Amino acid sequence: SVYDAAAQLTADVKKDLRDSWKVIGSDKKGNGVALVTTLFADNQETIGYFKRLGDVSQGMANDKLRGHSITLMYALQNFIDQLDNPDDLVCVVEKFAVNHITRKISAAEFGKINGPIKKVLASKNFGDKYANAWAKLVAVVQAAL
Amino acid sequence: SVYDAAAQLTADVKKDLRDSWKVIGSDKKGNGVALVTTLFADNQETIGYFKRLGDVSQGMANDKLRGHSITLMYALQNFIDQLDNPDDLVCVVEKFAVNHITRKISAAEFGKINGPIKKVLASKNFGDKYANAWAKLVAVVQAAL
Ligand code: HEM
Ligand code: HEM
Repeated sequence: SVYDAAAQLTADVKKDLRDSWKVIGSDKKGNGVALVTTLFADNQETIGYFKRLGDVSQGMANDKLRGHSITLMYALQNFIDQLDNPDDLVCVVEKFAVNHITRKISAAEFGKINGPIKKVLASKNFGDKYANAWAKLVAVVQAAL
Repeated sequence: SVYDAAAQLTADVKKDLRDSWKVIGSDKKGNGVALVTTLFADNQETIGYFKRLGDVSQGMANDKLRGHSITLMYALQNFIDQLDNPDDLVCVVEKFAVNHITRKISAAEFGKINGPIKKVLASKNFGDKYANAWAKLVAVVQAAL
């Protein structure tokens, strides 16, 4: 249940999400491309789903990949801004869930983003505590897939 | 080209866009729903395109419509944040253009959003100068359709 999952975002979890987002969200282009390209590097088997972006190995030089990555960071911005109101967080999560359901992305494969998030966070000196907080946010989307 | 339309946005136009966005972008749920519902009210012929959202006459109560409307405001947030780097503005504009090209939305039809934008701006006392600035931003997307 997406609602029960949203209920797992306690005061402490919300605070860790906001504190870490202040840093990672400050460079959406740089950190977004880092996040997406790490997903491709660590899970080569997912590249097939991103056929529209062309040659993803080009990273930042690929305009479609850059546009996609920046936009992905605004989806995360959206989630963070809705943390105060569960009903609104749920309706935006379900909107993005549909974007992935139509692409045939399951909850398990969506969860493959946790590795990249942990790595990007670690590179900015945010440890497991923060990675786990972000895993709980990702879990809300998973509940909707 | 889209780059041309983007590169033409002047300092004065960007200033007007940012100043008005500070206000209308401060309540994404409220102003986003107002924007979308006004489109339906003034251009009833477009309702059919949004069948995935269900009964749009439900307004704010319709969770799918609310999720869609909030997300639309983040696309605008994205655009506003990329104003000073035409290269980044172009790649995000083309990303959203694809979302509309796939739904068979023509440049002319995309321009129907100008009426609703003008009304929402007016509700916050932003006059014609501001509506014209926003029409210039919308025209950047139209260059991609
Ligand atoms: C933090 C997690 C993620 C977020 C917030 C996210 C967000 C997004 C957004 C905003 C889009 C654009 C939707 C559209 O315009 O149609 C998108 C597209 C996509 N996402 Fe994700 N995504 C995430 C993780 C994943 C993962 C882990 C996979 C695959 C295992 C995945 C696969 C896709 C695919 C295939 C597309 C379509 C790309 C295209 O053809 O344009 N996403 N995602
Ligand atoms: C300020 C202008 C507009 C912006 C920034 C915008 C933004 C968006 C976004 C972010 C989406 C979601 C894309 C996806 O996840 O697939 C969307 C979907 C859509 N837009 Fe727009 N849009 C605008 C104007 C319009 C106009 C004027 C029309 C129609 C005449 C239109 C028709 C559609 C349709 C049919 C969908 C699909 C809805 C669904 O089934 O989920 N858009 N738009």
